[PDB]
Amino acid sequence: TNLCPFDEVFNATRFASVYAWNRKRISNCVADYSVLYNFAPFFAFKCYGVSPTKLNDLCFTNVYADSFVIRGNEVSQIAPGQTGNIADYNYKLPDDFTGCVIAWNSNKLDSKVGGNYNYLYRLFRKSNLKPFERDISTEIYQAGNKPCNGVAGFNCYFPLRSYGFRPTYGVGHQPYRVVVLSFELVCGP
Amino acid sequence: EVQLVESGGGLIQPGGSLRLSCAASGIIVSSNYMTWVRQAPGKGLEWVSVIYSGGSTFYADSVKGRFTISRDNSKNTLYLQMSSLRAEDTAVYYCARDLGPYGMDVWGQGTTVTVSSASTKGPSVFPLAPSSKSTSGGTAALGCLVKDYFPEPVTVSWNSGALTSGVHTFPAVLQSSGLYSLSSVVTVPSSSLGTQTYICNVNHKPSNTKVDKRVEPKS
Amino acid sequence: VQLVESGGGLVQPGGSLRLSCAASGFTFSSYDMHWVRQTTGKGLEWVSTIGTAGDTYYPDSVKGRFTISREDAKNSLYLQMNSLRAGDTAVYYCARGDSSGYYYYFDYWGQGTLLTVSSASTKGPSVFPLAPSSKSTSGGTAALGCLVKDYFPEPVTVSWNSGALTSGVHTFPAVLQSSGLYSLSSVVTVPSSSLGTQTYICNVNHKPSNTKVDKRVEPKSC
Amino acid sequence: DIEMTQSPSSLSAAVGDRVTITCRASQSIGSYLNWYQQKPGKAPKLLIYAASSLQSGVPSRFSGSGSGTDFTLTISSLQPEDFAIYYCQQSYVSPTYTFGPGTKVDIKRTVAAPSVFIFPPSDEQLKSGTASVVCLLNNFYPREAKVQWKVDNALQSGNSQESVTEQDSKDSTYSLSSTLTLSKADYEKHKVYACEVTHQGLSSPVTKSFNRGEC
Amino acid sequence: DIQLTQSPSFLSASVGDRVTITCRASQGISSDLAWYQQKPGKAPNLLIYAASTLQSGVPSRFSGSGSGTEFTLTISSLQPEDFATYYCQQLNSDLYTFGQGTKLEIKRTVAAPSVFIFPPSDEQLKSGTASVVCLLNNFYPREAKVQWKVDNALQSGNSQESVTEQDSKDSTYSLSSTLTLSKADYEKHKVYACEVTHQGLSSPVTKSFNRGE
Repeated sequence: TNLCPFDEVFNATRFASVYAWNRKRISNCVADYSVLYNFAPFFAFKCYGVSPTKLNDLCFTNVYADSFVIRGNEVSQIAPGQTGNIADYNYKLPDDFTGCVIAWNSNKLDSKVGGNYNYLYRLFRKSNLKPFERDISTEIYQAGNKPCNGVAGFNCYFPLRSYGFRPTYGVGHQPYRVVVLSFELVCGP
Repeated sequence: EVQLVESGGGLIQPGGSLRLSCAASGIIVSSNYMTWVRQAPGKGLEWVSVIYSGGSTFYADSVKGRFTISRDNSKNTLYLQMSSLRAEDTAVYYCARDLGPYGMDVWGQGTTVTVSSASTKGPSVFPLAPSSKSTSGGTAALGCLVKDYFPEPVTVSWNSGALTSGVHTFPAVLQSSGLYSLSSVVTVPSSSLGTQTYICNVNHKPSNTKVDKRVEPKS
Repeated sequence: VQLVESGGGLVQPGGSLRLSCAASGFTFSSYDMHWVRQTTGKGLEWVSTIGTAGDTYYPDSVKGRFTISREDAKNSLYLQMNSLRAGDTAVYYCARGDSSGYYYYFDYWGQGTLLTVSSASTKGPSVFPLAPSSKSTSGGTAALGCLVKDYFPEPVTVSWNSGALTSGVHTFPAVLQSSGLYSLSSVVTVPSSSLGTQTYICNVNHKPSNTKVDKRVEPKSC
Repeated sequence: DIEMTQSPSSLSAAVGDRVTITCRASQSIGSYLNWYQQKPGKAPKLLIYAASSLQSGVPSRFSGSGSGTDFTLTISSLQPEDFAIYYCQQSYVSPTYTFGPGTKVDIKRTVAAPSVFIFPPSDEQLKSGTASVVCLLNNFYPREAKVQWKVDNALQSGNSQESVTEQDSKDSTYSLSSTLTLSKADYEKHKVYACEVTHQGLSSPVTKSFNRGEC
Repeated sequence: DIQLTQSPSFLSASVGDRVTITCRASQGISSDLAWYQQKPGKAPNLLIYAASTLQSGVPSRFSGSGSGTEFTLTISSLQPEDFATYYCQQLNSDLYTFGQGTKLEIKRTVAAPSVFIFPPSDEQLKSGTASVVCLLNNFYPREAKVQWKVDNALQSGNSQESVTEQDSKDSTYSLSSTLTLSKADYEKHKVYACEVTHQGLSSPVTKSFNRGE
């Protein structure tokens, strides 16, 4: 009954930014997770609520795949019960998560001499994000008691900042691609 | 105007508690990153705590489990609560607004927090009189030594402010007994030693002590 | 269900050793295998895991250094250590995993093998007689013993009067010293009137260095 | 890594009583917790899985309860084979499974006192360039006791090691030994040595001291 | 945990020179470093952010550059209002680490110190203590050592030092040292010497006094 494109959600030509993470629905296939096992230069591979070795002997109604790109030292924030900039204002995982998180380095593909300014993350926001929520707004952020009136200046800042990836950076500041698999009550081989 | 004003400093024994307040004008504490940092006497800067505009709080390792950071939107104020204090925590504290990669741009005035075994008392003043061994090239140096006082500050002047030339007041030093000491010196031409007036004034506000002591050569 | 371990031993730092685990009583290829180690000061810790589909998983303090493999034909599990450090001494168990619904658990464990790594030198123990005295005598009874120091490796068996006496003979577990050597002691209580009358000889033995020491312990009049 | 804790560290209960041991997690792990039992010198055995389900082939007197960040293991009727060490294990975060420190379940008797003895280094050892002073504590219960070493009435640390035997099966008492190792020159540089013992079975701490040349 | 190091902990220069200060990291920071300035007795001020951008209001004579593990801050034309301490700061994922601190001072020609000695006063002697105090006046630079010799024998403890800051007019320093004892220790010695070693002196200069005078 066909095999869902686990390859295309793992070797896409370009990934999305963390504040605009890309969601793909996977259903009605014979999920052969051998692709995950065969390629293991994985910086992080952690499954919550299910064992990694049992993925082929269990089924769900549908599977969700979320793809984005972050920096290395923020990879630890993609986990339930974790707090931080990315966890609060960019991407939040519920405390009762039942999926897997995969993250691997992409220095060759995403870094560039002089900086890559196509990857953006949200810096200023007023409240924590609800689990599985995305905010793609670009409205000016008010930091004082005077209305911004849609201009940039003191106490009025643009909410997004670019990572600016370049090869001469440290290990922790290099780009890492992250794919999150969410399962809820697709079958294995 | 945009400004930050701090308050809540004083003397606390090693083990008490304190609550420092930072009131802002022109900056909403509920929509910015707020930070508390501190500086020990002649020891550089150090970060203490940070609070986001979502409720998330982060603390330094050396101060974990002892301090708490809170925010009051009604009064628009940032509070730092200190418990289980130690003698190494005496310093000047600052509250600032952080913008992440754009740095901390606005800073407060800074409040002093001093912790010790207390024992507040006044100073002991001694005269340092010129002599033959203190004469060199027509100029002789005299002064007043201040010992065993607590706490800072203290004001030492000469001749009710009539002398402003050649006066050196050195920074205070901690003693093994937890008390302060310093000295104030002045150089005067030798030929005027037997005629000029030498009266040094020491004022300690916390003890409300005022001393006017005459210094004369020893024979 | 039977699991048996083999390969435990002593290796100098920087070595490389293979431990094998054999299984019987169940189908080997339909279950996942795990390797778990236990130390005396840090409790239980998981060090390796292998599944049905040829996938190998390791923690941070093990990545690269250790390897795991399984042969279904012989029902064998192999784990190979390279670049061993002195902090890896522990008792190792091979366990079988299982799942009920979504919950995972290790349902059967093996006997476990001991692994000690250090700069080893098979060396003979030193025995010292701890004699009794009036300060060591209380209520008509005095305590006397033999102390064993600076031996490697385990064990050092101690017996009193060639095994003819067991009344109150207390032995203590050995302790590791900062010099890489061990130490223990044996004590026994004797009647006050028996001080200097009954013959007491502690027969200390040592297997790897084949050292037998028969020292007499006698009280002091002071 | 999820940090797992247990309480109390040591517990002593008589045969027939009900016993409870608590395990706490640093995060909400739901019902993903297992309880293991280990006897001395034996392989661990699985008691409880899924934090409430009892493994087939385990006596029904064991039970488990709790959820979230607090869980509890309960034994309705203690029996001699229940003298063991119990561990709590989390199965939420994979593959890095984490265990707990463990708790030891002992047996209870009447309070008994630590017979204290001291032993100065032998001259034969002194001829070898090392000196070892021995402090012996015999037949004490419970295990919680303090041993302190003093040289010329001065506190000492970093040069003493303690070894304690397991509980006996006849009198159900323990035994402890403390060894203080020093050099011959350091041994001859002082006059007074003392070993202080504090135990809940003693009204006052007992300090036994000796001087060089006395015996 | 990553630490930052300022290489020139102390540094002196004249008005109109060019000065460069370096801050070095351990592993990697990217282009997120902040350069702050602090005058004594006042709150710090922000000069540079993102290692290259100037905060609004900062004079254009400040310029920063760097990426990775080493960063530099350069002042091209010094002014009298630019003598203070400077710090480098970085975030690194919910932490905040500052540098040790680089101090900038004014340079002056070498001036020999003037040495004075003061014995314990009679009032102090009858109060239960006795302090002998040595004074160094109008020297440069700061490096100078003072040794206490009681009865022509070097004494080690019970000594403290206090030094003033740059003078506003002459840009000179001054130092005070105190040795504190009781009646018996002070009286059990006769010769007291304050040996002074400094660059401005061709040979060390020492002054002394006896108890019988």
